[PDB]
Amino acid sequence: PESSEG
Amino acid sequence: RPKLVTIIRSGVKPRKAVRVLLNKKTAHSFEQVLTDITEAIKLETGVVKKLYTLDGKQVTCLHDFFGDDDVFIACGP
Amino acid sequence: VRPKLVTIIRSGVKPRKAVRVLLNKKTAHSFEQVLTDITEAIKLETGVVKKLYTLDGKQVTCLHDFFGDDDVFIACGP
Repeated sequence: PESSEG
Repeated sequence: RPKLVTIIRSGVKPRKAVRVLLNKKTAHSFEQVLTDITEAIKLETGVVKKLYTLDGKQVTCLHDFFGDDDVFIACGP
Repeated sequence: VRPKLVTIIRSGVKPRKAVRVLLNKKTAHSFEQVLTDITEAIKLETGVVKKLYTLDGKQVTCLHDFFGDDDVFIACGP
């Protein structure tokens, strides 16, 4: 599961 | 005497109180009150200050924006 | 040239709902205006408040319930 933010 | 009401938006995260200042005399109908809360919620939605690509680069100008990416992340204050 | 359909994800905000904004490379005459357009689109996706509930789950349906003892309420959209 890709995950990233901000 | 005005009443300061805390509204909690159902199912919305993060958990941020929305406060509305309402007067039993000035509030003419229940529908008016619902409208004032709706307006209060839209106002506390922060203005968008920064944009980022998914990979983490800030988008700071029109030319960055009209590149190949079409998904971005918004940040407020 | 052709208009661009952008998908905006609000940082930290749940549920995860895409906000779509249509911007034109030859209309958007300013980056700050793009941000304002995105801001407006986010505000527009705010569901209008249709119901209110006390913390204990009773529906608040009239001005009398609203100005009683509780000053904290839960707002539900559609």
